[PDB]
Amino acid sequence: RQKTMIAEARNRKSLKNKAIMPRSKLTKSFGKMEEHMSTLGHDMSALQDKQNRAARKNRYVERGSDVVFGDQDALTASTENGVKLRQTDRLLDGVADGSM
Amino acid sequence: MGRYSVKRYKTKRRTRDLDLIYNDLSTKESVQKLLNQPLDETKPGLGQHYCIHCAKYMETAIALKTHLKGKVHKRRVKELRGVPYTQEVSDAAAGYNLNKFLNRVQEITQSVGPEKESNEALLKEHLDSTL
Amino acid sequence: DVVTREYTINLHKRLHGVSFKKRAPRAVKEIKKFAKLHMGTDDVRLAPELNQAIWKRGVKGVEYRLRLRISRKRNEEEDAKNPLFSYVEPVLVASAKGLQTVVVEED
Amino acid sequence: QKIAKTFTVDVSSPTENGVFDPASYAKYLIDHIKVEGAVGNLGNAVTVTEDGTVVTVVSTAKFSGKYLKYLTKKYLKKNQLRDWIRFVSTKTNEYRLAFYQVTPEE
Amino acid sequence: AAQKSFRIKQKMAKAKKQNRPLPQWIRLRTNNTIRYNAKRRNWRRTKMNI
Amino acid sequence: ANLRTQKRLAASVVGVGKRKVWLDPNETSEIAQANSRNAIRKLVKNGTIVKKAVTVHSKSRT
RNA sequence: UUCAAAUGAGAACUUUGAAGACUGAAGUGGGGAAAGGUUCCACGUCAACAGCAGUUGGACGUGGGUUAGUCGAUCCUAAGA
RNA sequence: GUGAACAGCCUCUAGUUGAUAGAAUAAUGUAGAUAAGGGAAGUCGGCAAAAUAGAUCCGUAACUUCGGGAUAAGGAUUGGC
Ligand SMILES: [Mg+2]
Ligand SMILES: [Mg+2]
Ligand SMILES: [Mg+2]
Ligand SMILES: [Mg+2]
Ligand SMILES: [Mg+2]
Ligand SMILES: [Mg+2]
Ligand SMILES: [Mg+2]
Ligand SMILES: [Mg+2]
Ligand SMILES: [Mg+2]
Ligand SMILES: [Mg+2]
Ligand SMILES: [Zn+2]
Repeated sequence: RQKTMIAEARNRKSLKNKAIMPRSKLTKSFGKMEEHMSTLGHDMSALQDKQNRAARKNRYVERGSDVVFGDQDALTASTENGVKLRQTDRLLDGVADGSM
Repeated sequence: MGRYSVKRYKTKRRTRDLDLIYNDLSTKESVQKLLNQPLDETKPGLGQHYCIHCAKYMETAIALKTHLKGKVHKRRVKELRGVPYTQEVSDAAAGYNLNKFLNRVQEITQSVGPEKESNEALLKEHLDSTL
Repeated sequence: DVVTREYTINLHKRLHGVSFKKRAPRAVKEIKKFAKLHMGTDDVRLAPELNQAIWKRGVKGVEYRLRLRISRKRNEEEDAKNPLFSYVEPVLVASAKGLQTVVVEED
Repeated sequence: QKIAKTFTVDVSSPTENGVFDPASYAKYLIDHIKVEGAVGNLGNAVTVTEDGTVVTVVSTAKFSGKYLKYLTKKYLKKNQLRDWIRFVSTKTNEYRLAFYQVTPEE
Repeated sequence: AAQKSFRIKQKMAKAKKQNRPLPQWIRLRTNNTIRYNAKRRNWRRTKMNI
Repeated sequence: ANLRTQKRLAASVVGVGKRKVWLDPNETSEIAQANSRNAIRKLVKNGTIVKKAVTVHSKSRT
């Protein structure tokens, strides 16, 4: 187990070329947390309670915007040169219709 | 194989061997003969100032003194302490002439050893006095 | 057929005599060829952690033997030309010596 | 000179979640705090106590919060909690153990 | 140069305003024989020579 | 997608080089929406963009 | 130089992440003088050009951007005109 | 950092990873090395390579415009603790 941990640490670490990312800035997943705690042999009841509370707090409720524009797109003609509403188009301002 | 080892240990650039130097140091007469050499023009320092252990001539007495005050000479002296590794050592290591090798080692321990040590001490004090 | 096995690959005899700037890329290509030989799949995908294991000691410092976990799985996309593909993962062990081909039970 | 300095550590969140042992942590600190270059030399110098939520270290001989954090991180690595639990400071000489940011699985 | 004279900057401004392709409505005119801008200039093709 | 501008803006806002800026590879659309330094600051605050630590040059052997 | 994902009809060459390397402060870094004149930046975008490729570009199309009593010119004189 | 040192070599900050690619390893080349014994017998010609090289100590001729020649020549040493 000690030799295996040495090999895993060697494959993980690359300290000569760059630094390791900070854990205080990174975030990880509850599935990995649960499986690591299960490997360590702890009790996951409290952690599962916290995760269930977080999942029940994180709910998605539809609104009028989701009902009306959920699958729609555009609603405005895209310009040929990618210009704004009041931006002059040197090439195309003198031709009103798209056929011409 | 490499250039350094080739140009140092080429056959034509060979040096005197440890067993021969040990045999030279063993007897007082040989030490006296190597200390009192005829003046040879083909040797540095007219054949004088000759370190027997390193088998090396020096051009000057100060050169000999600086050589004695050096780690190379100390390394040679440390090498010349024990058995000089003749063919009998390898033969007995293989399992051949074991009694002959044991008798040789016993003779070295009893007779050759202390006399060679005393000759080395006399040579050391003579070099210290003359230098 | 979905399957998963563990192998030891001898990269030493596959990289014997290779120019130093090509050793790790040739190790990548040889591992792909190894997976194609053992699974019959033209589509072989290497894990980035496996790429790290290959490149750990620079461009010319590939290990003599590597312990690999090869999984033949199903290609779910319709636009893909092949129904199956191989996915190669590193098996970080104490040593890659004295190990035989084994089958991993998928749960 | 030798003014007593007190450092407090709050292990309440990992202890309540049940992946931490305050008594084991206090015993590790007792065994591994060095004085004048040697372990087990805490004679009337460093006192470590715990009550299930707070671990208190009162020292009069060359102890710092950086050293306490170093020893706590060594203990966390030994118990394989280095990737999940970190040592944070709330105010001067008062610290806590906090879990890293975890998103719910959903 | 960054520190330039007003005469140089004015000539640069005129060149910038001249740098354009044809308007599309020119091509639609009756008996139009102009099909491209034959005097177009780019900064890496023909130097203005002050 | 093309996040070259967002990487440059993140480097300028954080105050380090482009070599020290980490963009979350999962929030690609969220980064592509950020066309302003204010939006880049929001991304840095919520953790989509992270500043890496410096590569160590230890002096222990010295 | 390599791996994965994204984009895309199409990826050896685009983007992000993961790796291996290099310039090694007399730099492949950060600014300027002469010169160039918009090449700067954003959006759109691939017919021609980038002696392979290209979804990329100092390319093509449409625009945005250079704020001074104290920084310069402007003033002084030099060899000279 | 090593080192007398803006030398060479390695690293931090910053910046690049650009130059058509893939597969094999015949001859002949371009660039770089090694070689038993002999040691210029080669060639118009020691062309080219090899040998020497830092620092410390001993010591250093003819000649001379007395300032030099001179690092002349010729010898010994170098690590770690
Ligand atoms: Mg070969
Ligand atoms: Mg170099
Ligand atoms: Mg380097
Ligand atoms: Mg082309
Ligand atoms: Mg640009
Ligand atoms: Mg343009
Ligand atoms: Mg030879
Ligand atoms: Mg001849
Ligand atoms: Mg001849
Ligand atoms: Mg001379
Ligand atoms: Zn000697």
